[PDB]
Amino acid sequence: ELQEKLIAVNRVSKTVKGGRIFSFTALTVVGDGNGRVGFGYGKAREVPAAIQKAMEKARRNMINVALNNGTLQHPVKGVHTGSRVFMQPASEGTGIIAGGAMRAVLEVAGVHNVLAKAYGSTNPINVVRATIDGLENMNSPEMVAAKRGK
RNA sequence: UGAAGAGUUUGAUCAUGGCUCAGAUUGAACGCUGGCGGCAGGCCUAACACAUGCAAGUCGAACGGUAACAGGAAGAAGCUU
Repeated sequence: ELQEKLIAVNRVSKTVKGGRIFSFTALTVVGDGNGRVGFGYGKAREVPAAIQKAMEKARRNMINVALNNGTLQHPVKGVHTGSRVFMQPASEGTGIIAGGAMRAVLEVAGVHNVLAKAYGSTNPINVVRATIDGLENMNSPEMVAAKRGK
């Protein structure tokens, strides 16, 4: 019962010698509703073939996000070249008021109380890369309680 | 419970990024309308000018007496006895 979505695309088609060339790309996210989120890229000679190749890569493992219960307990750094980025939990009761530019990557797991819109860049790639590569850097309750105990 | 951007300069992209944002809401105002109360507003643009009505009068119980009327009494009469 995994959930499977696009986010972004290119027009990617230029002049040459010689006439014009074109391509078909995709940036997609997948997840599993108990807490697991992931992401994958692709390309083809054709539209859905690129989406296919992209989602097939997105189906890889999916990071179990530290949720307790409907949303998550630390601002884990999504570190990139300035995105910064962080998200902010809301008090488990009001919705996913996140940036529609990157909301996908948390609605594929049904994370119901997290907000923050597109902080330092007007580009959905900038934040969607920044997040998954910094979500792997999360800590469990039992890990923050070893870090401040044993 | 505090936080969904996005049509262009491209011939395709990531940063620099004036602005329209999907209406903030005034001692705010206007056009073409006429089911409706209510709270509250009374000429910002020439502190320029003008009909007309008037913007503290009560009072004598406060020094010398006193005005039309409501009352009385004389003197004069009207015939109203």
